[PDB]
Amino acid sequence: TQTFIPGKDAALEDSIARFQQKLSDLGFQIEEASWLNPVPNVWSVHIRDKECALCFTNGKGATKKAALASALGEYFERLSTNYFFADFWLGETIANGPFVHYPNEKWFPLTENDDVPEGLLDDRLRAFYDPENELTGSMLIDLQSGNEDRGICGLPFTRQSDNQTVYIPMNIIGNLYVSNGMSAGNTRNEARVQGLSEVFERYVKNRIIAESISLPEIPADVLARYPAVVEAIETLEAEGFPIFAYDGSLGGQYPVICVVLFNPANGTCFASFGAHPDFGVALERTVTELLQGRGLKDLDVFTPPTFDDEEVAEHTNLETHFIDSSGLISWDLFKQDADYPFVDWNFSGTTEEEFATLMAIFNKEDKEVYIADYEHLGVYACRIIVPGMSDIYPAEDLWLANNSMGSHLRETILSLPGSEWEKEDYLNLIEQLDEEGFDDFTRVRELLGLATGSDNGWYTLRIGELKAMLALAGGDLEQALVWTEWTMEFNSSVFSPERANYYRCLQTLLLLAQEEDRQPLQYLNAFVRMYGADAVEAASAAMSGEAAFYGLQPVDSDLHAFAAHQSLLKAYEKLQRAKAAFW
Amino acid sequence: TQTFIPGKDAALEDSIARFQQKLSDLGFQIEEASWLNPVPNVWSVHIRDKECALCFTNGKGATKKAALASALGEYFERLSTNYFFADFWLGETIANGPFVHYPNEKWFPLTENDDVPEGLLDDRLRAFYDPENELTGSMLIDLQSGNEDRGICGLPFTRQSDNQTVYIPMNIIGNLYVSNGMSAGNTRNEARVQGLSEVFERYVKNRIIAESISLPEIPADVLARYPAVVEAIETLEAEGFPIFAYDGSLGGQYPVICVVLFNPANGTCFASFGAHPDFGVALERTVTELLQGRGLKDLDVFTPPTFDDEEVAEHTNLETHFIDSSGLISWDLFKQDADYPFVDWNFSGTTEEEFATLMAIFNKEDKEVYIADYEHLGVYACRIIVPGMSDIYPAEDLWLANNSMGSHLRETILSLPGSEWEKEDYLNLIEQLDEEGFDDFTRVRELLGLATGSDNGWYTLRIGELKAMLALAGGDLEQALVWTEWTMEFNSSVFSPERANYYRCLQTLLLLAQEEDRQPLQYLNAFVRMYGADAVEAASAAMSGEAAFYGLQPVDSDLHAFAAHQSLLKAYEKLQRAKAAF
Ligand SMILES: Nc1ncnc2c1ncn2[C@@H]1O[C@H](COP(=O)(O)O)[C@@H](O)[C@H]1O
Ligand SMILES: Nc1ncnc2c1ncn2[C@@H]1O[C@H](COP(=O)(O)O)[C@@H](O)[C@H]1O
Ligand SMILES: [Mg+2]
Ligand SMILES: [Mg+2]
Ligand SMILES: [Mg+2]
Ligand SMILES: [Mg+2]
Ligand SMILES: [Mg+2]
Ligand SMILES: [Mg+2]
Repeated sequence: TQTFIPGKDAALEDSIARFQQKLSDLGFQIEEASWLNPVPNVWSVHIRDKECALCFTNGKGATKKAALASALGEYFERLSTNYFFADFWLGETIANGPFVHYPNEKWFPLTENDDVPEGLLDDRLRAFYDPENELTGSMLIDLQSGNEDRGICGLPFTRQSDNQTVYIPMNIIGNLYVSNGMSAGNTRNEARVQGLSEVFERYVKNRIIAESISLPEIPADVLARYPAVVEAIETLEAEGFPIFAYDGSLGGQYPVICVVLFNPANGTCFASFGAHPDFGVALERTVTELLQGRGLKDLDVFTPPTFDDEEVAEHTNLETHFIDSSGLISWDLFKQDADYPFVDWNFSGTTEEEFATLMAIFNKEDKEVYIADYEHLGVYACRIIVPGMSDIYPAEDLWLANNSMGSHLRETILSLPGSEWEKEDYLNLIEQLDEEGFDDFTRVRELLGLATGSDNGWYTLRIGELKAMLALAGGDLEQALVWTEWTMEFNSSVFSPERANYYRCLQTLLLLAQEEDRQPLQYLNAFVRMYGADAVEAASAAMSGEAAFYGLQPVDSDLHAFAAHQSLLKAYEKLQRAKAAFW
Repeated sequence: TQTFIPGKDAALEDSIARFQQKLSDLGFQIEEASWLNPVPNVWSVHIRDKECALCFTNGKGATKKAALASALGEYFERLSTNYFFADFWLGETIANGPFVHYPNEKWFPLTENDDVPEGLLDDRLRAFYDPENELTGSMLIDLQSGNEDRGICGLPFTRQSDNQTVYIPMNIIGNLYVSNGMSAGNTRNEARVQGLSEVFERYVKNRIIAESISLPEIPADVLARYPAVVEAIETLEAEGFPIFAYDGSLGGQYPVICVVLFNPANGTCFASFGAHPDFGVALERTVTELLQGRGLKDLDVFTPPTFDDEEVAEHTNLETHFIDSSGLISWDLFKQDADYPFVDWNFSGTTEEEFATLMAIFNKEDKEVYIADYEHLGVYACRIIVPGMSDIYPAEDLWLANNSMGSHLRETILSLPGSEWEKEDYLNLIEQLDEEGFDDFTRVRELLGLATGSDNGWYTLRIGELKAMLALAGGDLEQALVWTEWTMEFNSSVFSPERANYYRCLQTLLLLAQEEDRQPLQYLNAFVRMYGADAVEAASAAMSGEAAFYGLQPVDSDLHAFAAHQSLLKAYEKLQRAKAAF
């Protein structure tokens, strides 16, 4: 059986078999973990690496096959772009090895005035990321390596207008574009059309949301051309979820559809977006995205619409929409009168024509397009950057919210368990954290790029809690109390029972230490009965300054102490081998 | 079969059969709803009136029979004292009828200077409740009648020192003593001993908690005398709950035990208290109270101990402990060194001797004891007041937290649905509520004494929400918005889905009304698809001022609009008949 769906350059069954066989060849054991089919003609599936819990993707589509091909395609997309590893430091060995990201990557050493080395970027890119000329080189060290001595790692992208290779720092790519504009496919142009369409989806989505645009409805006689989608919608409506199907082309300019679901049970809406040169493919994607990974009982996590236009335009609201679509939407979307008339648009053709048709729209926007091609995993994948259209985070984040900002503290923080510094050093580090302006809520593991696993204290450790630990090690019991209370107020819910119990104990002991007229020995039996001897022992050891870093095991520079991180590195090595062999 | 337990003047099976037969004779159909036996020698049971959801009690004891006799006894205690009705207005007919509470009640009309009429209370009681002489008569109108014209309803109690009848206003009783010191029993003295012991329990409990007293442990060789209790405690400890068994006699003065449970899973404690002249009976009650209505998975609702002395002593903390025992306990309770030595105390004997022994302790405290006797339901019951010992709430509450404080607004508020006042009258009522200083969080149904039932908007209506409704009826859409947001912030969780939906709709419309550059008709179709046509219609009708009191049905003066309240009155009429006949 061979099923050819609109817009794909191969049959579903062929894609599936091919992708499955290649994953296996590369040494990946991928399992399908759960399947959903919540309404007619809407499927989703979750797939994951049996040997690495951090690596998974999700599929979506109008049939079970289409969803599986989608999951597997996304798997190749994320593998090819190293995206599963993007939020992690990959250790000292990988950092100093032949190549960190790709064999054709280029390292640009830091300059003495700490300017951005000349061979990176190009003029338009410099003007777009750094209109102030305030970028330094040392801010652009990639999270994965953390290797300041080796310098700024740049990845090669082909500038489409003149076919020139341009090196864009991993740091800029990782922070500003994340997973937007990546793609994999049966062919080069199928993949590229999907990636370019994704750029349109998110860019136009952001305009629609941020500008509180009222969109025009897709007339019923147009929807009737796509009965599989009409069935899905009718079912949703029968199940108590009103659906609004909108043309998001903004007057026929962009190949974008918007579909909005209401949940009357809680007064909320959920706006989904999709793009493709073919109107029906775009419409379908939008609906299948809506329900991805959601049954009809999982539609309860969204937000009511609002009249507050400023809050809807806030870039953080657009970021939230990217992360989980639970951002704010203006009531103006659902106005009777649309700000653009409906257009029954069509940009469809062969995958070759579609690529040229979409590039013509970027050319007309006067927006340069940069494409990196990847074929080292035996499937075509790409990553497309369009500065000023495909960005997910604003360029100011390179200064304000850079994911490699805490690299320079990694070695120090990982050395704390078993450290034997002078008290003042521990207290000084508290001040350094404050002066460097880290949010107390930041997860240390995210700040340092650690796949800690779930069964130790690093998993849940936030800056605030670290400050508690440093206060204890440093002998400042008043600061210890402040940050121990903070810790419990904002984390007790996610601690294991053992760790929560330790913290109740420790807090009780710290409160007692502030009771000048009370004798600790009078309470000891009661403390032992409430908290257990072990916790009373550990907590007292923390208060003496002897073992303040409770539940934090020592961590080496290749993260051997974290089984989860080891599983991540083993997954990476599979990719490293593939890269070495392809280049 | 006949089972006699320590301290009771009749066999469990005799009490059970007797109490069951009498309830049936009086017209009450009582069912046993749920039974628990969470550890050995600890039982509890919940019983309720099949025809009135608001009437139920709970039993506890060391055996199933003992727990059933306890439930039924408590049933007679609460029926005899009218306590099931204590938080409700009983309507116009009852208010104006031959008698509201008892045939031997006395009504004292209000005076011209609004002093407290002379025949009420006695000199000591006046000095205790009103040391500054600031009590007025009009503040002592009983919640049940609300009948200011008829005056202050006083109930007769017998002062024990000289056997004189003294009339204590229902209002003072209801606000300050609640259910503390009531009792029923197989005999007059068995009941009275239980009631006096309860006064000791709660008075000593409050001292122990409020003063952060470290109590002494009951030595193991004493506990061994009561193996049924020891088995219960060992089981609890094996199940992961450390138990502290303390002597709470404060140096042998009072017949009180304290038992504390720790829940290490939570870091919390739960202190229980119990009293009786027999040390073993007191100990057992304390443990059986601990687990009443709780399985081993229901020990998760308590609070950690604290070092904050002031917060523990706060009277609101002691009130909380009375209401659900979830108040704060000082860590000092669990200190190694006790503030009193253990005393292996014993005040036991016959119920007659026990009554005299306990009265001797009150005589020594120089605390007068007042006792009302009730036998109109065919079972002896009593209610005992010991001013300065049995009080649950402080006398200042007669001024600051009086449960009849909102009676004068009842007629007005109940008339609001379907009312057709001028806008300004609605807004004026908002100001009146503010100026009278009612908390926005107060439930209107509690303020007015309404058994609303759970299926209408009166059930969940708080002052803040009433202000939203008045703002709408009065045409003030800015105030309407403020209080509509307050309403959802603090009540949406307990609204029915239909009511919550109505409030999301209304709030959306009130926000839209503040948007000067937006046209409402542009959003209508979206509003109908989100909220339904009915809610859009009801919310707009509220915003026009035409039907602002959404989900509040009109209420007549006999509360016919509330089925639940009708079921309450029918239960009360069964008691009225019994009273008249006795
Ligand atoms: N039938 C297919 N054959 C090959 N690749 C696919 C197919 N469907 C989706 N993909 C790729 O899988 C990823 C996720 O697909 P989607 O879930 O449709 O956004 C993207 O890289 C797609 O371009
Ligand atoms: N056999 C009995 N057992 C327990 N309580 C009884 C009995 N006969 C009457 N009572 C009364 O039952 C009510 C509640 O009992 P308790 O649950 O022990 O506090 C109190 O008013 C007791 O005085
Ligand atoms: Mg996807
Ligand atoms: Mg994608
Ligand atoms: Mg519209
Ligand atoms: Mg009870
Ligand atoms: Mg009682
Ligand atoms: Mg003690």
